[PDB]
Amino acid sequence: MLSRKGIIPEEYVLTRLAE
Amino acid sequence: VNLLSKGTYWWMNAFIKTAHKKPIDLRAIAKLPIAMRALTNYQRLCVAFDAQARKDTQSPQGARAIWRALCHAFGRRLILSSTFRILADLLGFAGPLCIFGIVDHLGKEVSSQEFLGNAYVLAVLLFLALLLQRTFLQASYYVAIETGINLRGAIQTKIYNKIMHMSTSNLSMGEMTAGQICNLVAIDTNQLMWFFFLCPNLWTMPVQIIVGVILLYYILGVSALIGAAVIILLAPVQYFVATKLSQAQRTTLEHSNERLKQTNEMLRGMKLLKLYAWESIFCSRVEVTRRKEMTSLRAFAVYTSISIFMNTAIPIAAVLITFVGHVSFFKESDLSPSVAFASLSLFHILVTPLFLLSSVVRSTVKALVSVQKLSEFLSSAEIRECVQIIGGFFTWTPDGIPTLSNITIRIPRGQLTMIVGQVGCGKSSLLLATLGEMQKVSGAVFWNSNRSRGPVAYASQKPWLLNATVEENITFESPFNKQRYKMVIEACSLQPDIDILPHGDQTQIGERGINLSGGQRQRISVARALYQQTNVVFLDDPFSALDVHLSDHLMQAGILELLRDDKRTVVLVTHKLQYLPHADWIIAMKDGTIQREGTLKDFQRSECQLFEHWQRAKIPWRACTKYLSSAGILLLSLLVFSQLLKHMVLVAIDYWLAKWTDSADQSVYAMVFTLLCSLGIVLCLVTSVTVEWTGLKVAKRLHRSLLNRIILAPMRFFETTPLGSILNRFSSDCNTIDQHIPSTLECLSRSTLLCVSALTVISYVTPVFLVALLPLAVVCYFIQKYFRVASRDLQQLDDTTQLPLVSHFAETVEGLTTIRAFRYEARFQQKLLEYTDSNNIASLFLTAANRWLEVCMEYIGACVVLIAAATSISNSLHLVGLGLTYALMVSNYLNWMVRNLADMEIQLGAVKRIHALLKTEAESYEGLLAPSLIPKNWPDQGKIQIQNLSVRYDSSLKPVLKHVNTLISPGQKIGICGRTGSGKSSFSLAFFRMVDMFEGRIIIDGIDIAKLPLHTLRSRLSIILQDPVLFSGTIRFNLDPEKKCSDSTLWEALEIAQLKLVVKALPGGLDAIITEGGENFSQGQRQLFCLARAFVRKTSIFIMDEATASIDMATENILQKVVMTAFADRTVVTIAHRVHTILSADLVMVLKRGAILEFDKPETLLSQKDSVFASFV
Ligand SMILES: CCOc1cc(CC(=O)N[C@@H](CC(C)C)c2ccccc2N2CCCCC2)ccc1C(=O)O
Ligand SMILES: Nc1ncnc2c1ncn2[C@@H]1O[C@H](COP(=O)(O)OP(=O)(O)OP(=O)(O)O)[C@@H](O)[C@H]1O
Repeated sequence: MLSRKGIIPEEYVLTRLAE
Repeated sequence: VNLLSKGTYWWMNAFIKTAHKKPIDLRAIAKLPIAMRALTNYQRLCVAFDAQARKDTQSPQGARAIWRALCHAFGRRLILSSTFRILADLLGFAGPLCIFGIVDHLGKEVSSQEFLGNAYVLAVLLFLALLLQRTFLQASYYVAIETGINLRGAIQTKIYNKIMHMSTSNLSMGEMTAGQICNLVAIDTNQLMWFFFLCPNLWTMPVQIIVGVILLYYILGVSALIGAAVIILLAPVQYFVATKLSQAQRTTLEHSNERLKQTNEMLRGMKLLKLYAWESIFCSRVEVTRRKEMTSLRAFAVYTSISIFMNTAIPIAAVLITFVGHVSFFKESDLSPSVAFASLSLFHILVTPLFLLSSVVRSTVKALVSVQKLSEFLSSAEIRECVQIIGGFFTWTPDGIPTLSNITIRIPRGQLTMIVGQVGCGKSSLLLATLGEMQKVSGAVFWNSNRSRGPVAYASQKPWLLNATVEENITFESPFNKQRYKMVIEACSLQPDIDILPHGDQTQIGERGINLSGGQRQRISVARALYQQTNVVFLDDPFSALDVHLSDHLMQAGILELLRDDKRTVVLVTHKLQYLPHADWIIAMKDGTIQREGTLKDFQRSECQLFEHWQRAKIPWRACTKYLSSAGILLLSLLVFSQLLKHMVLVAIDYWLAKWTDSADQSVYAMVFTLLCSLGIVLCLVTSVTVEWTGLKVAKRLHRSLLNRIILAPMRFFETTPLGSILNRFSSDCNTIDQHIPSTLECLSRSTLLCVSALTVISYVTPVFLVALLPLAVVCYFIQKYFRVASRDLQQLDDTTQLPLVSHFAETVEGLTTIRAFRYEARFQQKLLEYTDSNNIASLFLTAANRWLEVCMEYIGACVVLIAAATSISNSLHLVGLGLTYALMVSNYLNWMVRNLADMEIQLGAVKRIHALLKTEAESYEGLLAPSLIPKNWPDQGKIQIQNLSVRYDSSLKPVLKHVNTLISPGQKIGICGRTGSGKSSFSLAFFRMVDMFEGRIIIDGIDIAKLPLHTLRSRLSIILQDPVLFSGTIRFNLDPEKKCSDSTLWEALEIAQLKLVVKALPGGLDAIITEGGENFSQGQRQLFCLARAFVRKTSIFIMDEATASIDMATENILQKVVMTAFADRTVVTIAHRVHTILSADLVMVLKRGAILEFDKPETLLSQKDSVFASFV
């Protein structure tokens, strides 16, 4: 994986409702 | 789809050509087959645990038992992705072997051994073996994903099927909340899904090391053993940096999470902060949190400028160790070009597995943890295995200690029963146990109404509102009948809620939406039970929670008529005993046990009655606004020049490597390869550091600008733009432009610049490659164009699908007992299986579009293999191995150039969102006077005169006030109230220069209020709004953060309102931490804060607003405190919602419909005069 979108993800993030 | 086209994903081509013209809705990517369902894989997983629990005498579903169950259910598809992975890798090995053959039969000039003695023939059997490396690799990529995605499907179900059986005790539900179990579904399940994405790699990568050792040894020798040792002894220090990164990344996440709570307090309470001139204080409170978050993201950047560095530098040092050791230590079979340009490809292959092996073993550890977390969850407490209770011993402790015993409750059909008792008498507990949610130690609860149970309506005491429309929260997945709904809306007074809402019946209510008032939240929950037409209604204190008093009367008058007409039995526990001996067949319990049961007259005859008597656009403008504006030339040019110079060294390291192998000037061959590879290694460090450094210097000066130009915005913007819009672009886009862009920026700027470099190597090796590359590049352009357009759409359709799934795993857990009470399990079960299958069908087509790109782009790259081989040989009979070892890489550069390009494009769009916020600014602070000499030491005269001020918000056609004239002299404490929808709230806010008085003049204390700086105005005139919330912090700091007056003054100000007893007898005192929302002081404390701000500012004027709903005794206490506030100030122009507190005034202005209707200079003539008395009565 020369490009890094690798499997080391921080899964948890919070995003409120759009608009 | 057949095997001829399933391996190349030919069916995508009709899906991506339509996705370019139209967009992708869920109706476009819609159908989901039988094998890839959540239910089908869940049925397979139940079979696995059943066949284990038949086979296993040892019972429980421990972590050993889950892995045996997953293997027996998903082995037959994991073997087909490890078999294809072993063959994709082994056929991949043939590629290096072919390079060795090509260059041997080039230079210096049984029939099958001579068939592979060629270079024309050997290129074709190189080309027609790379088509099998590149098709088997994808087939095993996809099968791993398809099997992995299925585990997402059948574990989220098998998690959710226990949420349908979890016990809501204070032991179990008290320990693990919804936040714990949501991160099991969100965080944990993904890292068990990702283990099955990487499950063949821990099988395959050990083969790669073994063959990689063996073939490199056969190609070059015992020097290959020394070289491949240096990679495998730098793989554990690849692991240490990847461990320390995730350690620091957790720190950064748990630090900015605390920042986002502080930012939520600033955005949600920007109204009261802007009016009290307290936007700058909370700004510098979040900026210091950003300082500490920036030093945490710096450590993230340091440990991620090594990960890039170790990935590149460690192989190059290993390769140089191999050859220089094969030259300095012993050169027996020196570097002929067939040997050297072939073992570069053997290392260029083993660059990738060994430094991805560190991150596989990482994701095996996380899988071991995840089945530890899931098995410790999946052995929680099961629930169990008209209403007449005989013995009734029932506990919340799963062994012993009944909270309700000797409960002999009888409730036959055709009934209406109140339940009253002490606060803590086992009353709410009796209803939940009656519904079947607590463990019957003895007795039984029986049933026969219209083993065998009954669907029962339920209202929780802490009310629960699903995130939906208010109508849809009321309807609650039941057929809409607008006559029943109409009766409910009027009865609970939902008309003022709908009108005050931004949308009404379409308003997003509950959690993740409008955090309504607690009584308003209670009214929504109460109405659902009445609407639902369930055969029995159990209301757990609606009247004791009933905020609106006349509606509380009306609730009982509607609930009597509804119960009597429907003949739906109703048990309504409350300890408001107004109806309690009238017509309720009451059941009073005391101290956990039933005390008396019988008719109402029996309780009149038991002498306890007396007690009751008492969309297609790239964004180069946002990318130009990102880099050139934020970073500055002094490190933009260094990053842009170090990228090119690192990437000219990578051709210069290879170009000179070619020109030494021809000779196979020996110590000059060594002294330029060492002095090129070392500077090549050195430039790797100073480009990996400069990428991540520029990320930190753009993340800072974006967020600092974003905060300090949204705390410079008018409050009319905060009411016009939603606070979810500002906060999402705040929180999520700052995470992308900190944690996700610069790594992608470095990876794209490495990959695509190397991609052009690799196609430069080919085009100079065969200098009529320009003819060869012009048609093939066009096809590469078109696949690029139709992939970005496609996989942006499926990208957001992935992400905007995950959130309604995890919000369902919140709303199931919080309002759990409602769902089990309606006997309603299987209708929130099926909403999951639509939410689950909407996430998998938008993740499968994301990965099938990913595989379509890779199959198609590699076939473009394999054409580069054959054409670079064929045209170079026919040239070199008239630097060919080095050209041919680059053609293998090009098949795996064109992939990741496109893959990063799409991802960078998606990430770049998070910078345009922030710059759209940074163009919204108004509400100037200019004082057009002599700005320090014309205002004196304090404007506190109290002479607020209005001269025909015409004020509005809409700025287009709709004024609120017109022609108003009012001159409250110093001391004229003139509480002005008017018509209830006309102008009253507007009058209070506009006085603080926060609305557009489009004409006239409004002088205050001899100075024009329009010609003063907003900071000066807003500080020097206090207020108290309707029902505000509290900022979390120290108590003196909450009362006055920038005080600098005195501490004795703060005590005098706090005591002068109320709550000095609770302030003194708090466990903190003057530095007491306000516990995250003001859940422990008062609503009076806001008046205390207003009193402290008024006294500390040394003003006389004050504009005071209404009060929503509280203890009227506390409000009379507040009114008396306002009189006490008057008996310091003597000037106040205070509006009021209910006029009966406003009847003690000194002059009164009555406003009707949006004009001045009356101006009564006494407040007693108002009772005589008809228009004012009509508003008074
Ligand atoms: C949703 C995950 O979808 C995938 C899942 C896989 C399976 C797989 O081994 N993955 C990891 C490897 C780990 C060790 C980093 C990976 C992830 C991202 C990019 C490339 C890679 N490597 C693949 C192995 C060889 C070098 C690069 C492949 C590709 C994809 C994909 O659609 O991008
Ligand atoms: N899951 C649980 N586990 C253990 N104890 C519980 C649980 N749920 C409630 N309780 C306790 O049992 C009591 C049940 O209600 P209570 O006896 O207070 O009747 P109530 O006063 O009408 O209800 P409330 O006071 O909650 O309005 C609560 O006081 C609470 O302390």
